[PDB]
Amino acid sequence: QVQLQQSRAELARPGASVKMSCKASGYTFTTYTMQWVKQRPGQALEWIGYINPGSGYAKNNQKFKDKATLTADKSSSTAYMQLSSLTSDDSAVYYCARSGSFFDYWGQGTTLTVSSAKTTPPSVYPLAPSMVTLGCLVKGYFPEPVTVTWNSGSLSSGVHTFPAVLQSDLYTLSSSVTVPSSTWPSETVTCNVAHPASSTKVDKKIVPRD
Amino acid sequence: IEPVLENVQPNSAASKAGLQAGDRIVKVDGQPLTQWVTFVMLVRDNPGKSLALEIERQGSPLSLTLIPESKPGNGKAIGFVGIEPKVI
Amino acid sequence: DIVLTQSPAILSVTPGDSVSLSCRASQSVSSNLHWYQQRSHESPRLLITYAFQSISGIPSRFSGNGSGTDFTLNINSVETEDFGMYFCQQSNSWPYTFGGGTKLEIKRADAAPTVSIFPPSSEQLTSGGASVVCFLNNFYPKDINVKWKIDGSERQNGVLNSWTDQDSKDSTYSMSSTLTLTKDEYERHNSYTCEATHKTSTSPIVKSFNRN
Repeated sequence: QVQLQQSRAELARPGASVKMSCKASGYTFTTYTMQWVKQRPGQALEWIGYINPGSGYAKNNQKFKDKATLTADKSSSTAYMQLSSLTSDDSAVYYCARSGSFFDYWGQGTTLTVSSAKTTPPSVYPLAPSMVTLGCLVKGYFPEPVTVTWNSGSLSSGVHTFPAVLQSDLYTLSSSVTVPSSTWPSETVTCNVAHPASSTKVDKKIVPRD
Repeated sequence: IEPVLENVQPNSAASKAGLQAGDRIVKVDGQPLTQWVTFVMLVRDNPGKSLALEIERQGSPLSLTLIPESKPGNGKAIGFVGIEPKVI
Repeated sequence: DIVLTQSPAILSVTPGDSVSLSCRASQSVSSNLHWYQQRSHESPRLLITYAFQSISGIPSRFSGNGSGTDFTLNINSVETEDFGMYFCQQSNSWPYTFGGGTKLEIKRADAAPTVSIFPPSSEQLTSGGASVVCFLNNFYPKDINVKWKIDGSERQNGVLNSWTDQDSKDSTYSMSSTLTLTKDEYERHNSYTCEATHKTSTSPIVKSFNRN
């Protein structure tokens, strides 16, 4: 009944500005205080600030003194948060929350990525050497995400697709599959790498080294 | 009378509304609060009505919604929020 | 600036025991401290408001106590939908502050990693790079160390590590370590070694390869 529709994911160039929204649904928007919180991937929450719709009073943290700018619109029932002078440290998930003391109703999460890299297709490299393990190295792609499957999804078990690490302002990702020593090299083991941001779909068959 | 609170009863109306000790009521339903008796009578008479409160916690404004608990009363259903007034 | 200190950061519990998460402060926040549960890849969820007052939605096994500068969140019978991050947020003064975070993971019999090593491919060598890969699949706990040796000498530059979330099946972790070099510096040494030190063994699990 009470929902907080946040803006979709955002990519921003370093030094630019962004302005995300948080449409509230299911209550008197002018009587409850809106709250904005930051969270970098893997770290703790960080209170950005709060705003009172109807009065327009916005109070930010001392760190977000001028980085964050909080606005509210009663008719559209939407609270906006603007980030100016963007750097690499602004890449994080931003949440909006209801009430002014404890945060009862939370939103979905607006993920902000601040980078200058252009859309780059991925490079797929095969990884060849009981039970055997094979790999698939996806290096130098932008932006996220990349879906990695094995044998068109048939190899569903024993697959560890590791998270993406940033290298040279691009993304690198490894994926391992473990099959019995009889189902290779006497069988077909293929990693299907799909990067829809560049409309690229690579199918790399793993063969033993020469 | 100084419109400041001393304590909030747990699991009461002012607890779920976000009111805390030391908070200062400033506005009720838009209009300012010049007489504490007006806020007292609004909490008393209305038994389950959403009251918009602009308080000043630590000197900074905050907007909350208070819904008084319909405490049983002989004359009529009375409103109890669980607020303890400032000690005089 | 009230600094909430949430200790410890990670606690491993068998799915069925009790959990008492701590959250010490720095100034008197009285009872103005609330607890939030964040499941992996989700948004926070309000559990307990004002130290001990329960919310209308959380199960009966979630409670808590404390006052002033010491708080404790208690979970009775831990179900599978209770693991993840837990944060404490104070609302006493300005600015509002959250806790450092406490991670609730599932406990598992100490498993050893399945270490595999892979040399660079000809595709990458065509463009001028060379990435050596080391996979460490299925081990417990997540605490593990890995080191790269080039001809016996440890190297620190070019290493990129990536950890997986705790698996939903065997409840173990996995790590990927990529040593990225140029083709030139890769074509100047023969032995490449990935050695992993873990709690399961007093001696490291070593996987090496020679270029020829």
